[PDB]
Amino acid sequence: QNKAAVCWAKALVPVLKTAGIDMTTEQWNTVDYFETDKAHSAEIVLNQLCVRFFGLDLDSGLFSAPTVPLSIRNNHWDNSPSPNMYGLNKEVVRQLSRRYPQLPRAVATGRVYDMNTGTLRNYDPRINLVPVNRRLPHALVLHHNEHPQSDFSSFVSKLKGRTVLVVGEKLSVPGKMVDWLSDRPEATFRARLDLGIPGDVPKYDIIFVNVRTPYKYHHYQQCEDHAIKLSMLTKKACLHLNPGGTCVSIGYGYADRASESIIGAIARQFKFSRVCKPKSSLEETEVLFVFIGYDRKARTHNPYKLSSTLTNIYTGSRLHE
Ligand code: NA
Repeated sequence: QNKAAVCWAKALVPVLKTAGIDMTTEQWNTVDYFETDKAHSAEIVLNQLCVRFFGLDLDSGLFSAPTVPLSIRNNHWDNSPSPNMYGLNKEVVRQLSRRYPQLPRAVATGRVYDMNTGTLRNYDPRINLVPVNRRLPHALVLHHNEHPQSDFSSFVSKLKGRTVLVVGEKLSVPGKMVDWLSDRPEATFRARLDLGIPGDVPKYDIIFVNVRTPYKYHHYQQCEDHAIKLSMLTKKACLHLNPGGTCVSIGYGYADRASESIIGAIARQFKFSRVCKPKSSLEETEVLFVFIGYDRKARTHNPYKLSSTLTNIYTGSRLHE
């Protein structure tokens, strides 16, 4: 799953309402993609709101009741019948009531359950920064700072390969044949990128996903908001690789369940996968996911290696590149 479509906020209203939640426009505006009017995954957005309101992600089972369907039709989210159904699971609420005494009241009144105090509050996306039920697969950054945009032209020019696709923001790459896929109207290939890589795009030896996600509240948030970009661009980019090709993507780890699953699904498809933070990468949370040797071999993926590298990067124990 994890497909992007339009009108996800509208489709989510009835799901959210099972937990007494009623999002105003200003509150919706704290969801990345809302203000910019871009397509998204309803599930990823639900997950984000589940954490923000109740301090728990979807793997808690909190919205596992098959109450309200979420379907995609004609690139639009809606509530037509589907095998993917969600809604407040009252049994889970009761299962959790011992540990979280006011949680039943939170989900009855659509207020935020402050996981630090146990008290209810008005919606604010800074109260519950991480899902307390999730074993985070790697360390997160404590200190994030304002850095100028990283330049990866040096990094990509040194990858093995002749034909290159840069997806997203413009990037000159000295020494190679570079095509540019973007929403900017002068790109080699032009389209909305929130709905994914257009199927008519050719095949390439290297694809570089040069797309970033704004840091607003926390490394976790940043990660979550980039997940849909991993799915719609990075993962879809694997269908546009020649045998043995390479996909490199800007990323922030996989603090959230979706990113972890998407990166896993991408890693399985390559001989080699690694995570890098070159000297040119200033933003503390930023990393490059590096997938080399695309092929059609069936594989498993142990996340220990990438996860350990991520932790070492974000805690500062890995040598500087
Ligand atoms: Na494969």
